[PDB]
Order: sequence, then structure tokens, then C-alpha cells
Amino acid sequence: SQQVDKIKASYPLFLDQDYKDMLAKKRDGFEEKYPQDKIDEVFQWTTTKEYQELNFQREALTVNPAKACQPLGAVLCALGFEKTMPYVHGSQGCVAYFRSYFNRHFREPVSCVSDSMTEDAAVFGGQQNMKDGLQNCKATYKPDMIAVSTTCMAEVIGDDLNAFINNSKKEGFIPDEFPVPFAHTPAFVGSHVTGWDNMFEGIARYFTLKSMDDKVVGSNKKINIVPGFETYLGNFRVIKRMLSEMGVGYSLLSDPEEVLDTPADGQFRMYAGGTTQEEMKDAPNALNTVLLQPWHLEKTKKFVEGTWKHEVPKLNIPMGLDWTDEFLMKVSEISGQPIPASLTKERGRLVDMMTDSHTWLHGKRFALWGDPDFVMGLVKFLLELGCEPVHILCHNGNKRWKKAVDAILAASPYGKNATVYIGKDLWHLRSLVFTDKPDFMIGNSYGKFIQRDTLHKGKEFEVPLIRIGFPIFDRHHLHRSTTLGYEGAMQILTTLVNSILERLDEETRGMQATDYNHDLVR
Amino acid sequence: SQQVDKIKASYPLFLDQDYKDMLAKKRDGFEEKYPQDKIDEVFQWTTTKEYQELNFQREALTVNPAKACQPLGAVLCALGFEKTMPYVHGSQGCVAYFRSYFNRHFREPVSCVSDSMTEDAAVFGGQQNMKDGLQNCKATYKPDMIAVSTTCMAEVIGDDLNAFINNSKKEGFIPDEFPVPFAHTPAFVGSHVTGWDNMFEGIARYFTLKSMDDKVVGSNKKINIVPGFETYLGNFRVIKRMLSEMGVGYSLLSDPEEVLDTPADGQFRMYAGGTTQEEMKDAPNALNTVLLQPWHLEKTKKFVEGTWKHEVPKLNIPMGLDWTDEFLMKVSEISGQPIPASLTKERGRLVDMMTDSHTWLHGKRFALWGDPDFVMGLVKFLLELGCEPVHILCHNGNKRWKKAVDAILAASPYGKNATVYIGKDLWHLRSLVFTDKPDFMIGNSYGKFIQRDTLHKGKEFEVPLIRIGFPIFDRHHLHRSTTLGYEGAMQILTTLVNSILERLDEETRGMQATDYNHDLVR
Amino acid sequence: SREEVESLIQEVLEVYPEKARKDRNKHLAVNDPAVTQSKKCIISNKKSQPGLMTIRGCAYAGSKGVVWGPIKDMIHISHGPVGCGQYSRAGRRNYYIGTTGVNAFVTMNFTSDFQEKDIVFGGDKKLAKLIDEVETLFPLNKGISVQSECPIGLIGDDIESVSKVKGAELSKTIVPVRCEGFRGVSQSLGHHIANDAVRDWVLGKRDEDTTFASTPYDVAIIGDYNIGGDAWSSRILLEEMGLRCVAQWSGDGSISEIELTPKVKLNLVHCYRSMNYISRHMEEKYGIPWMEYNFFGPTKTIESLRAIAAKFDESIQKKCEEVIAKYKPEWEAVVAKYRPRLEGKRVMLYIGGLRPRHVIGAYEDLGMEVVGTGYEFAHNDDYDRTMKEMGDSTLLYDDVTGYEFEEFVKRIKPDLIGSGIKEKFIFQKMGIPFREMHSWDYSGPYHGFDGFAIFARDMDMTLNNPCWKKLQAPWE
Amino acid sequence: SREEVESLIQEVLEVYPEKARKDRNKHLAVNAVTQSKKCIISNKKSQPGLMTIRGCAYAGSKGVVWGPIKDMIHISHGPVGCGQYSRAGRRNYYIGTTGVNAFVTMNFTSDFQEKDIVFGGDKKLAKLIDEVETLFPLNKGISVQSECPIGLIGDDIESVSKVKGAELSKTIVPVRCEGFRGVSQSLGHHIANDAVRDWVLGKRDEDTTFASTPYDVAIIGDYNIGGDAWSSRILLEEMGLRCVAQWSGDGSISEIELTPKVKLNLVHCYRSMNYISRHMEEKYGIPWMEYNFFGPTKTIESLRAIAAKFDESIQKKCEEVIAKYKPEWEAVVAKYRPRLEGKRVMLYIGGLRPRHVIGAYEDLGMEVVGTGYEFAHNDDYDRTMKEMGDSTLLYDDVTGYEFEEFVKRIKPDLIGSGIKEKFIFQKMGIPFREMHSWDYSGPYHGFDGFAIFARDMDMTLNNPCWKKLQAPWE
Ligand code: ICS
Ligand code: ICS
Ligand SMILES: [Fe+3]
Ligand SMILES: [Fe+3]
Ligand code: NA
Ligand code: NA
Repeated sequence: SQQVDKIKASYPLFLDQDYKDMLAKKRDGFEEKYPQDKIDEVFQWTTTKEYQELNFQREALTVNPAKACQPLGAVLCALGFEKTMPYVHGSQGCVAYFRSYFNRHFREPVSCVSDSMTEDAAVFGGQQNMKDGLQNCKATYKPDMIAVSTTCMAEVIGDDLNAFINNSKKEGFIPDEFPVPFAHTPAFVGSHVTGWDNMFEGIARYFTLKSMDDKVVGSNKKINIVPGFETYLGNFRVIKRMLSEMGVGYSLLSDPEEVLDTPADGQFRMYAGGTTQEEMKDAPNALNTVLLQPWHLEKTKKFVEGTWKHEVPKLNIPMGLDWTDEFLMKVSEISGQPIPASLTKERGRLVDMMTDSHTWLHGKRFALWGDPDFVMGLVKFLLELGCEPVHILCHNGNKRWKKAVDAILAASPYGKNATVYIGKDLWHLRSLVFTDKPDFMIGNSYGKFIQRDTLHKGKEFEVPLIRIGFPIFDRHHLHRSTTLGYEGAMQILTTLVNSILERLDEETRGMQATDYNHDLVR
Repeated sequence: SQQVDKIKASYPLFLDQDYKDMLAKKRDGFEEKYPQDKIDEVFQWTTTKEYQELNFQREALTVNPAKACQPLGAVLCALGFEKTMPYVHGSQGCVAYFRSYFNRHFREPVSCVSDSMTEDAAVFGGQQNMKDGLQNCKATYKPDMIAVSTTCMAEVIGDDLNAFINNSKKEGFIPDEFPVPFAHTPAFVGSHVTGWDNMFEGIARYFTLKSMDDKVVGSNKKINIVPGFETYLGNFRVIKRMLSEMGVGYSLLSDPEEVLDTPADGQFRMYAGGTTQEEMKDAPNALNTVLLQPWHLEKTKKFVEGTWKHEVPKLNIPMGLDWTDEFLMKVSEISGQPIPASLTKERGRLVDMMTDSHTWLHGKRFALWGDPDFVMGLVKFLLELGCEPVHILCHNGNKRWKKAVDAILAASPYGKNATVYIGKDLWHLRSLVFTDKPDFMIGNSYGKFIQRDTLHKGKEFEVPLIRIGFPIFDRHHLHRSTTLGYEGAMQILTTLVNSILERLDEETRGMQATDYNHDLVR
Repeated sequence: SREEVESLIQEVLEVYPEKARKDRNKHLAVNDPAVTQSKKCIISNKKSQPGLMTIRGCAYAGSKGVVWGPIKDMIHISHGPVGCGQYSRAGRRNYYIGTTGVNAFVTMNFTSDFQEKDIVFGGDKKLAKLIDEVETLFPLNKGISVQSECPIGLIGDDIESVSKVKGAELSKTIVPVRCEGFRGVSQSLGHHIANDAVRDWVLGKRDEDTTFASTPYDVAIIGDYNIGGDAWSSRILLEEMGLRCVAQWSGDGSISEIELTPKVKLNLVHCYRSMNYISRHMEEKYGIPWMEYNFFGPTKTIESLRAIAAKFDESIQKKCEEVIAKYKPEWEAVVAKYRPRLEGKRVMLYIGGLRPRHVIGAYEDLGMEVVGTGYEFAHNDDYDRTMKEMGDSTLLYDDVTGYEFEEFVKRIKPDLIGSGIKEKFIFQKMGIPFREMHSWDYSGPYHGFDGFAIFARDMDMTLNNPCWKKLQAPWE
Repeated sequence: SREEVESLIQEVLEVYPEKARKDRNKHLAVNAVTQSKKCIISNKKSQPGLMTIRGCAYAGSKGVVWGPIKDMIHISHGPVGCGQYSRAGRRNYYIGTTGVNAFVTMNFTSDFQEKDIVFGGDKKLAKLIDEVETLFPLNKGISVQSECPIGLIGDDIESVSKVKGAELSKTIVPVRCEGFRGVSQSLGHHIANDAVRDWVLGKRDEDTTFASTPYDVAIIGDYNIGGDAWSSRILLEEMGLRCVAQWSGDGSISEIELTPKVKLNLVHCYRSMNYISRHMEEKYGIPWMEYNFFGPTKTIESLRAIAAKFDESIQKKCEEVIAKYKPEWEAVVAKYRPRLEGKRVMLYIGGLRPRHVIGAYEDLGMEVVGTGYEFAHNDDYDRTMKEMGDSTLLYDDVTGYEFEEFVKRIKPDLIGSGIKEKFIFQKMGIPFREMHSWDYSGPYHGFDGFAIFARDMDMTLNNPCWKKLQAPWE
């Protein structure tokens, strides 16, 4: 039933008595469900010392991964170029998934096409898809560039992207001078960040490799900035903001901030902003190239050093205090620009917030996950804050990365109780927050089901989720936030300290029971 | 007892069994406390309509006010001028309170002095306190200006601020040319916002009134901006940012953004930034003067129109979409500058966020409080978002203000179930959220004790607090936020929709009970 | 204006290369009451032209996403690389009652996470290992399905041998499903492949069963996936009418419920497209008849309640009128409040395989007019039915392209658009109210009388929202 | 040291005009100092315009003494400023149902407007008393905390209290704690102690109902900051004593009214509560002693001194308590003293802590190089001389400029003071702990409190943030 003035959605409609009895009768009549006490026994078993050991014996089964597949990152990389249409050579279902994945995180349109390779293309290759695909896409959506990647179907059957695009130009489906950069992105290799790296290198390949004879390193007196897989609008904007403040000529290579944030003013803009093709052609003339997230830009690095002849600085992701300091000092050395009073003051304000908030942050234990560069920057900042990154999980990390992070934990007393896990997933992490319970989780929206599980064992055991990372689907407009630089460190600090205080307020809300500690001032 | 590796603070230490029994024996032995069931009976009574009717018959008793006294605002106004020392002529206890009040909201030093008027000033006035006070302060803390207000003791005994300062200069305690503006700020008139108005008018008086002959309106082609009582750093910064983007010459009169946010870089800065004495001297030469919070700047208004001959525009506080539009359109007309593409795009981005989040905001009911201008701007924005500001309380509002807000509610179908309360306090509001329960509260930190009360009746009846306003003592660094302009509307929108969704997640976290609606994507 | 819709159709086709122009011309039609052939107004269930940005999905989404995923007490293995299981993780709101991770597993993502080494040597040995690890860590699962992603067939693996060997080894139901994304043209073939996998590996498990106590009023809900509780709000009404719902497929469905479906007296098919296959098989093998029904809006629900009841005896028909009379004032209150707020407004739809026609009556119950609908993967029997639901001279579009859908909106200028997540923010930026008709915009349910109140409330809040008045800056 | 402090003292004073320089010379001392009278003056007027940290007599009555009494409603009589700025600012912890039977963190006020200045607030107060009784029926007494204007305008709150008290058979306590009375919160303590004596303490002098035991005791001058008194009574009762009452921390009016029954008054805060303690000795014969529950050394010394005032059973249980907590606080020092040893601290607090916490710092191997009070008296400074070391710096009612300048030359590793000082020195790169509100931590009393105190001093002194005050590029 419904009362017209007060409509009930699924919650709490199905808590009505008649819906509750019906759901009880459906279960007892036809579901053959394990008795509740058998369910409770097993749930308790799944939280134990025992279950975790078996859980970490897994070799074949993955449960609740913390990574996506390559072509997802190739799409995001392609969206950062001017009037560029990302184009995934393979099956259509992938593209609908890529688009929907980014639609929900950015709450924005995401334009991307497939060439609809079918069962028949598996037997004789997808070259006809490529020729008609390029021609249709160019004619219908009018892009200045089409950046081509692959689904796993195209990879396994061996479609040669290079030959296929060349034949599409040969037989006149697209003009010969029309830019069609490409990159193979097998979903069974690496993860979504690898697809970003492969795509960017392919695009850098296209506009540069054959034109090096006229290139002089540093002639454009600029610094190239490669952001990598990045899903916070504020991270693109804070990097450009700091460089402009320093008066440093720069070129952001792949910059999707405009297309991922168009205004609602009565018209739909398929393309907006992005790195121009000329900025790509002129990149070799830069003083140097800075990789913002080097641990998933390895191939790009080799090309920037091998072909552009740039000596890429060894810089960590600009997260936290020390690593933003190092980023700014290295930019100052390359560009000759001094760090201005404006950025030195912003630094002191971040340190000020650390001094005012250290009494509530000190010793707080965290479980966290994400991409390799995002994770280690979060690790470093938590140490600078006096926190303990107890569980550090990176599903798509490698051994070299884990060693660099282990070295960081060793240089601080707050890394004493910390362990770095690679190749493990969120079901592994579920065990850790039960066995070695932390105070909070820092992770994406998938982590909400882990807090779900912890609360079921008991309120005392609940581990609240702090949403930082990708993807964040159950909150609105957090994709606008910043995690890099001092500004991003200021946002992370405030979120962390206030999550602690909101949880303290919750635990001291009980009148006459615990509200003696329900202080107005904290 | 304590475990060395896990020290317990007051919470949860006092939940230990031995402390629980001790507290039980203290109560049963010597407290002569009312029986628990009598406490429950009275609590339930205090939530009823009956009680509310009695609560609203109050004429003498105020309980849990939502306002401060005048000199508090006079201090904040004075801190916004360059190297200015706020100076409150009267008793010293007030100043310790003013400073501590602002210390805890801004988590920053607050410089303010008193002239320690004692019982003996009751009989012979505080003139010796003024002469020695000015001389000591000027000599010790090296201010460029001393801005004088009054405590209520000085007001009741009738100290002539004008004569006292003039004689202090005559007999050589301070230099004759040393700037000493003053303003009477009786705590028994108006509220803290009135003290801001009184102080600013006194300072404008000081630097202009005797010099109007050489003044030509518009000769410096600037616009004067009076912010009023303002405790969000981002509100000062967003106004200056939008005008600079517009290329509009402006003078922010009273700007404490620098001194309320100095960097921790090894030295303490007593003064930082602020409106210069010249900007005040030259203010009459501006094209016009815009009052950002006009409903507590009437005295200032009359002086700017009566003496500077400026035609102050009829503008609401720039909060929300329509009023930021009107603010920008009026600035464009006065200055001749067009609204730039950057601000037109930022507007479209705010509208985009409204379209993405309207399904969760629609119909949501709010009880809110604060200063008059902040409240009506919050009301206006909530109506633009499809939400219903059911309980609108302004303890220091007046009848004309209530009429302007009532007219606003009448021009929108979302103000239909709304009532505006003036002269009522937070004990009144507690009753309203029980008898006419909304979904959330938007208010300052005092509102936390109302949510406490609501939860005690039942989880079904809990009204969560959304912290916007002054003072915010139980969270860290929210004073860095913005509430004005499109940027502030973007922050408020995000805060509101995510408070709604965080509460939905809490209510759908129970496994097998309500987590069928615990959606990953919202 | 039939002439103007047909000139609008040609105009939008003028952008395409000729091969795309000749194909798309056959999937864009203007409905005409003098014709319900479908085989003469429009073609469907064809290739998606390459490079035109189809809204379509794959056969994996049609099997794992749509039919198999919702089955709550089984664990479903996304067999292949990391992508498919992750992009599909808890994306569809197939609501269920259960203890997730212990006895229920819908919202989780089990996958073999193919590495290159599984491409080289094959994933059959990894799959057997994974089945054992599933059995160790999740002992209370009542079955396992293996949802084949793209590379499984490509490399030549045999999930069927693994399933039979491991199934026998553990005496457990293990369902191999050949739903690789390259098979077919859309999610549709995933429905068919999944229906056959159900038939072959699950449905017949209790053919020799003689314990199930049968009643004359036993029924099953076929093709309701409980989006936001759609099937729960449909079951309340059937059981108030006196029927006993033995099973629901797949929304909040258990494997035992599926296995008991051969026992029922009547199969109630909501989604014809995804579930007509298994319904025909149960009529041929067990003799159980099946009928289609519609629980969208009060008009269709009442028509459905009376048609279902007519298939039984007078007692059920009597209770049918009791249910109708009980909810009569409730849905009348909903219409009295919201229809004045929505009457005369025009709606354009584009969804999957049923809803594009099924929700029309509900819009009309609030007095709105569907000026355009379309499907991503419908067949000509879906379009035959759409022709009796749609009005004269309205525009129909099959597997519409993003460019086509944009252009069509620009000319027709509907007051509301109902479609999917990839379309929502395009038209919201154009200033046209949008409601998601897949996930119900995280609202719902929309089925039954209780759902009509939410559906009506949702259409009102968005179409009449103040935000739509503010798209143009006052100085522009 | 010695000459190095004395020259720092004169060096900083050269900025003042001579009248302020001459006065402030008398309030700055370096530690035959058995007699305060003789090396520093205290409890005088503050110099105008020098930014004193002091408060008022209202803060001394409503803020510290009366406010914490949980089952009474305390009326801030006057304008809105005083009740609002002190609302829930002091963490005088209590058990109760706020708004129903307890009212500590609420703000009751008459909200003086100009009409009340003109015509007087005596009629408004009587009407307010009635409104309190209808809406808060379970209050067991009312106090009227006068703010500045009450005495200046010529009100008579004693008559209101006497008239209304009889009509309603209710305890109504007039407190004339107007902010201009005195030079600080000190007189508010004195005014509040006398208001207790005159209007509350004598209500059960002829009532010999309460069954007394030889071990009945009262905690005088513990306001339960973060639970300080709870962490103290547990030790006294484990020793076998019965704490009849705590004043005013989690204290009830009935508890206060039963204090004349006890055998011994245990005074923690001498400054704020010595007045009523001497009075109960004169009228009821109850002796009183001072004690210290800051750190294990002082707590043990206090437990054994308190126990010595009873019989062998209490002295025996004293050693049992000491032996129980011995391994606990030994683990705390073993963990934290290595991390704090040799570090130097400067303090500045109200009227007791500046001397009361020295032993706790030394239990962690720290050295208090400077302490001072806002509103202490010469008997507080006499007691300070024994606790402080040779050549340390003493300062009475210090100016913000003085306190900054002193820190700049001494360079302590930690500063212990209040909220108005915290963010000054944090920006200077010096670790700071609030020694008023315990920085929202605590308790710090007793053995359970020493663990928190040590953890708090460690977490702040050794925090990584302090090494980042200087940008690597300057
Ligand atoms: S199954 Fe089909 S696309 Fe019939 S694949 Fe799709 S939950 Fe749609 S129009 Mo998403 S044939 Fe169901 C559908 Fe309809 S996922 Fe849902 S809304 S009624
Ligand atoms: S009462 Fe006094 S200023 Fe003895 S007015 Fe003050 S809660 Fe201080 S040094 Mo705040 S004489 Fe208590 C005090 Fe000490 S408020 Fe607290 S910390 S031990
Ligand atoms: Fe958007
Ligand atoms: Fe600060
Ligand atoms: Na795919
Ligand atoms: Na005062």
C-alpha cells in the first residue's frame, strides 16, 4: 500500500508488515535456504584467523577485484585530446561498459565507439570493421582525430591494427593525412593503467617519431606534463594552477578536464578542450617531460627518453608534503623559475592544518587500496600525518613497486605495523579488516560492502569507509575533488580528521550512556 | 586500569566495569536523582505538541540562543584592516571570551586587547583606562591602527568614547595623527552582527567624513564591497576571485582572510593583509558600494548614501543561482565590464550539478538557522534545489526581514510548508524538529545537541546535523569552505546530497534486513 | 506530422556513408495503424553498423548481467579477463533478500582473471582450481555457473567438460554458459543462450520429483528481475488475488525456485523477449501454459489481474475484484495529484527489449504521450506488439545511434526522455528532463500499484523541477 | 640561568611605557624564596592594553564553580554574550540526561535588551524563574549568575531569589559575580564559595538522616575535566573511602548539601575552594588537606597521606591500591620517558595546574623551565617555589608580548597553556598542549590519567609535523 502524500520507495516500502510476511513466506515455501543459525555460524567463520589463511591460499579464484582492464584506460587517455574520438577495435559490449563505468563516476557523457566485430570477424579478422568503422565515425561524429585501441577479442585473433589502419587509408575510407593513432591494449595484460600507458605512447609515437630531425631539446622552453590515469578533475586543475603560479611554460599531454565537465547551458558538447595535435608535435622541443604517475607510465618513459632524448626526472607522484616539495623544486630547477611566495604560503597553510589536527590523526590505523601511484602517495601522506597505513593493498601492483613502498614504510616509525599486498583483491582485504581491524578504510565505492560486513559482526567492529579513489559511484560530485599538491593534501587531511570526528560523535551520541564525551569543541 | 599499548581516553575508559559500578554507586548513594522512568516520562513529554505550545509562550527565558553580542562582531570587523589592533574599552573578561570564541572556530590566533576597566570605573569612569590602554597597546604591539569598541559595563556607566580618545591624544598618550576609530557596541542591543555594522561605520566615519570636499563619485572607477560578519575564508576569496576574473576594480573593505590564515613557517605574524587606511580614505571616490549582507549593514548603508553619495544597489546576498546572477549582472552594469566566459561556464557547471543531483534533493525537508543574510540565502538556494526549508529560524532577525523571506517562500511551491521564526532560540527549534520532523538540520555546532535529543527518542526520529554557519567547533577546517557565489553553491549542493546519501547508506546497511537497497551506484 | 517525421528521418541519414545510410534507413520507421506487419515498417535484430556509437551491449551482459546474475544462492563465475565482471559488478538493481558473501552472492564479482598464460595454455585447469577454491571459501553456495567471456571460445577451452567433471566430483550443479560477447549482435542472444543453459543443466533436476505439494493456484513470475523490487511489488498483488507464486525468475530467485517451476499451473511472463524461450519449452515438455502480462500503471495492472484470474476459478476472480477495489482509491489519489502535473507532456523512450512498449500505458495513465520509442535489441515480434501500444504517426527506431537519437530529440523536442545511463547526461545538458528507465534512476519499484505511485512521483519531480528553468544565463 | 633570565626580564620590559614597565617588573621573577611576598607580587589589576590572558568574575563563578553542578539550572542574568561564549567551553564532565534532569551544557539566560537596562531586570527574572519551572520540572535548584550590568543598574536579585524561593519552595541562589568585580576569575571563586555557604550548605545542618561512616570523604576542587574526578574517586574508594560528594565536577546539589557530614575534605584546587574548606572547618569541625593526583609520584604521596588520616585498614588498602597500579604506570614511564627525557617545558595556566602538574612532567624526565598563573595569590606562589627548580622563570598575569618574547629566548620543546596561546606557538614550530581542556583528551588525574597524559605529551612533542615548518627552498 501507499499513502499518496508520503510515497515510500523500495526503502522503506518493503519493511511494511504485509511485504515482510510475503518475503518470509517466499523464503520458507520455496527457497530451501540454509537455516539462519547455519548462516550465522559461517559468517563468524568468514571473519576468523582460519578463514583468512585459506583465503590467502587462493591461486585461481579472484573475488571482488581492485582493477579494470586495459582499454578502459586507453579510452580515458584518448578523451584528453582535442576533438578526439576514442575508438576501440573489437566488440561493442566493451564500449558500452567503458562508457557506463565513466558515466557513473563523472556524472557526464562519455563518447566512445566500437567497430562491432562479430562471430564472423573472429574467423577472418576485423579489417572490414576497421575500414567502415573509421569512415562512419569520421563522417558521423566529425572528430579531428580517432585514437584506436583494442578489446580482448581483437587481440586474441591477432588483428594487426597497423596494417588495418593503413589499408583503410589505402582504399580511401579515411583521408591519408587524417590522424589515426593506435595502440594494442590486451585486457589480459596488466590493468586499466597499462592501457593508458600504451595509448599515450601510441599517440606520442604518431605525431613525433618520424619528425625528430628538426627537434631541439628545450627550444620551446616548456615542460611536458603526463598525468596518467586520472579521475579527479581537481588534479588536472591543481597541476596547471601551480605551474601558472610559477610562471612555468608547460604542455599538459592528455587533458580531459574540459570534456569531463561541460556546462549544462542547453546544448550537448561532444568535444571540449584537450591537448592539441600541435602540442603533441611540438612536445620534443620541451626542456623535459615530467611523469606525474611514473609507476604506470613505464613505456611512455622509454619513448620520451629513447626518442625525445629527454632525461625524465625521478619524481614521485606529487602527493603529500615532501613529494609536492620535491615536484616543485625539480620544476624550479628545470624551468629556472623560483617557487613564488604564493606557493610557499600555501605550503605553510597545509603544515598549519597538520599542527591543528595532529592530536586526532596520530596513531589512527587505515586500510587502503587503489592504483600504484595513488596508493604510495596516500601511504606517504598518512605517514607525514602520524597515521599508520596498516593494510596497503594494490591489486595491479608489482614487486618493484612493493619494494619502493616497503622502503618508505621503513623510513618512518608509523610504518612499523604496515604490510604491502600486491595481486590481492577486496575479499583478501575483507579478512584483514576483521583479523587486524583498522579504524577506517580509504578506498573506492566497492569498499562499502566491506563496512557492510564489519557492521554485521558488531558496531564495535565496524570499519567506516572513507571514499577516495576510483570508482566512486554512491556519492555525487566527489570526482571534482583534488588529491595532488598541497591543495589535495589539505582536502585529504580535512576529510580524514572529520571522518574521525564524525565517528567519535556517533559513538558518544547515546544520552546518559556515552554523551559525557559529546563535546561541543574538538 | 590501562593497557599500555591501547590507552583509553575518557571515552571509552569510563565504560569499564569498575567505572560503571562506581558511577552507579555515586548516583544511588548521594545524587538523590529522579527515578529513570520519571526521566523517560519527562523526556517524552518534552517532545510533544503540548510542551511546544508551553515552550513558545516563553517571554523572559531564553534557552540555547543562536546569536552572540555586539562587540564580538566589532572585533571581527576590526581584524580585517591592515595592522589594526581591535580594542574593546570595558572589562577584560569579554575579550578572553571573544578571542577564545574565534580561536576555536578558526583554529588560529586572534589578537584583541582590553583596557581592564574595574569596579572603580563604575564610580569615576574609564578615562584613565583609555589613556594608558591606547599608549600601552600602541607601544607594545606596534599596531598601525587601534579600533575601539565597548563592553556592556562601559555602556551602562556612560563612558564617552569620543571625549576619552580625544583627551588621550590631547595629553600625549598617543600621537594626534594615530588612527583611533571607535564605535559604541552595547551588548544589550541587537546582536553580534550589529556590532560589525557599528564598528565598520565608525571606521568609515573616521577616515572620510571630515574630507568629503575633495571627493568625486567614481573617480577611482572602483566598486566598494562590504562583506559584513563573515566567518568562511572562502567567501572573502570567492568575491575577490570573481571580480578579478571580471576585470573589475574593487576595494574589499574589512578583509581578514590573511590574518585568519597565516602559514606555520616558524614565526608568528600578529598582523597580515587587511584593508589599508587608504582604501577607506579613497572609498568615497568609488563608483558605488555593494553590501554583501545588507540586512545587518543598515547603519553603514545610511552613511555610504548620506555622506559618500553612493547609490547602493538593491542586491540580495550572493548565495545560490539567481542571486549570484543578480550580483554579477549588477557589478557588470556599474563597472561596465562584461561577465566573462569563465564565470558563464562556472554557472553552467553549477546548473549541471543541480540536474545530476535533483532526484535525491527533491522534497527533502530541512530545519535551518543562522544570521539573517546567511539564512535567507540558504532558503533561496534550497528552493532552487527543490527542497523545502520547513523550519527557518533566525534568533537575531527582525520583522521586515521575516517579511522579505516570507515573500520569497510564497513565490515558490517549495516554500509552502515553511515557517519563518524570529526571536526564537534553539530550545524552540528542538520542539519543531520533534513535532514537525524534518530530514536534516543545517546549522552550527550547537545543533549537535538537538540531534542528540532526537536520537534518544528513537533512531526513526533522529535528525542529522549538517554543519554550515557559525560557530563550527566540533569539526576541523570547515572555516576554509565557501558559501557564496557559484562555487559556494557547488559546495553546499555536494554537502547536502552526500549527507542525504550517507544517511541512506546507514539506514540500508543492515545485512538481510535493509541492504537490498544498499546500492553501489546512487 | 508523418511527412515531417519521414523528412526528419532522411535528413539525419544524409550524414552517413552509403552502406550505413542504406542499413539505418531500414531501422527507422513511422508507425501506421493500417499496418501491424513489422516485417514491412522496420527491420530489427541485425548488425550494429561499425563506428556509429551503438547503445547496445553484448551476449555476456545478456546472460551474466540479466538472467544468471540475479540468481542469489548460486555463485556466477565471470570466466575470462578482469573487465566484464568488474564493469557489471552491482550495476543492475536486481534486488534480493540474502546474506551477501555467506548464502547470497549477487553483488560480488567472482572471476578467473585471465592472464596471458591462460590465453596460451587455456583456462580449463584454472577453472577446476577455482571451483574448488569457491567450495572452500563459500561452502553455502547451492550451485555455480560459468559465464564465458570473449576469449573462452576463441582459444578453444571446454568449460562443459570441466562443468560435468567438477559437477560429478562435487555432486554440485555447475552450469556452463556459452555467452561470449562476440556471439550474436546484442544482449539478446545472451538471453537465448542463458535460457538454453537453464533448460539443459538446471530445469530438469526434479523431473522425477513427487514431493512438491501442488495447489490449483500455483504460478511463476517469468521475466521479472526485481529492479528496485519490481517483482516483490508484483508478487504482493498475485498472492492477494489468491495465487501462490512458487518461483520468480531471476529477481530474488533461488535455484530451488527455478527447479520447482515445472510444478506450477501457469507461467506469468513479464519480459517476453528474454524469457519466451524457456516458457515455450516448459509448455512443450511439462504442458504448463504461459501468458504475457503488464504491471506498469493501474490500467495495465488491472487488465492483467483480470486476465490472470480468468485462467482459474470463480474464487480467484472474486479475490481479483477485491484486490482491484482495495487499491482503487490509492492509485486514484496518485492520478489526482500527479496527472494534472503531467498531462499533455510528450515523452521519448529508448530502452532494451520490453519496457519501450510496456510502460506506455503508465505514461498515459498520467496523461503523457509517448511520441517516440525504440529498442536496442528487439525482434520483429517485439515490434509487432509495439505497434498496438504506440500511437499513429509516432517515430520508431531500432538500435538507434547516438547521433540519430540526439538529432531526433532536437527536432521533436519532447518534454521528457526515458533511456539509459549513457544517454542521461547528454539530454540533461540540452535542458530536457531525463528519467533512467533501466535502473529507475535508483528509485522504484515501478511495477504494480505501489510502483505506480513511485513512477508518478518520479516523473513529476524531474519534469517539473526548477533546475530546468535556469539553463540560460540571464545575460546571454 | 639566573643572570640570563634576569636580563631577559629587563630586555623585554624596555618596550613598555614606564608605568607599565614598573608594574610588570613586579610580576616577573626568577626562583630564601620560602616567601612569595618578597620576590613576586600577584592578584593585582591587569595593565590596560597589554593583552592579558585573564578572564572575569563571571567566568570564575558560572564557568568554573557553579556551571558544573548538573541537576541545577544556572541563569546567566544579563545580555547574551556571557552565556553563549561559555556554553560548553569547559569540559566539566557529568552523567545525566541533558534537558530533563541535567543541564550543564545548555545556556539559560535572561538576554538583556535595553528595556531591561532602563527599567531593571528584576521582574523579568521572576517571570523567567516561573518559565524554567514549567519547562524544566526536574531541576533541583536555580542559581542566578549576575553579569556586568546587574549591579551597575541597581537590581536586587537577592530579593527575587528570596521571594521566588518561598513561593516555589525552591533553592534559588543569587550570585553577584559581575565581571567588573575583582581583577580576575579569582574573585568569582570567592563570590561563588560564599553563595554556596549562605544559600545551599546550611540546608541540612539539623538533618542528621544520612548514615555516616568513619571513612566518609569529599573531593573539593575537582571539576572533572575530561573525567579527572572520576579517575580520582575510583582510587579513593579502592582505598576503602566513601566519596560522599565531588564539588562541582559531576556534582549534584544533594551531594553538596551532604558535605557537612564527611570526616575529611580533600582539596585538589586550593585556589578556587580554600574559602569553603576553611569555613567547614570552623562551623562543622571537618578538617581539610591538600593533595595531588598528577603523575604516579604525587598520587602515591597523596594516597599515603590521605590514608594516614584514618586507621590501619585504610593504610593497608592504600598499599594494595599502590601495588595494583604499580606495573601499569611503570609500563607507561618505560614506554614514554625515553621519548620525553631531557625535554624542557614552559607552562602558563590558571591558579593550581602551573604547580600541580610539575611532578607528572618529571615522572617522564621532563624539566619545567618556566611556569606562571593568570590569577594566583602569594600563597599559590609560596607553594610554587618548592615545586620549581633553581633559576626557573616565574611570571604572573603575563602579557601576550611577554609570553612570546620569553618563548623566543628560552626555546622550550613544549608549551603547556590555553586556547588563546595554542596557535601562536604552533606557528612558531614549538609543540603545544592545552593544559586547560587537555586538548579534548584526558583524564590526566590518577594512574589512568597519567597514561593519557604521557601519551598526549609524546604524540605532540615527537610529531613528524614539527620537522616540516621550513620549506626546503626557504
Ligand atoms: S530483461 Fe532486458 S535493457 Fe527484459 S536486457 Fe535489459 S531488467 Fe531493459 S528494457 Mo536494462 S528486455 Fe529487463 C531489460 Fe528489458 S537490463 Fe533491464 S532495463 S525488461
Ligand atoms: S578551578 Fe581554576 S584556568 Fe582550579 S579557574 Fe580555571 S579546572 Fe585552570 S589552572 Mo581553566 S584554578 Fe581548575 C582552573 Fe585551575 S577553568 Fe580550570 S584549567 S584547577
Ligand atoms: Fe554532470
Ligand atoms: Fe591553524
Ligand atoms: Na566486452
Ligand atoms: Na564580559
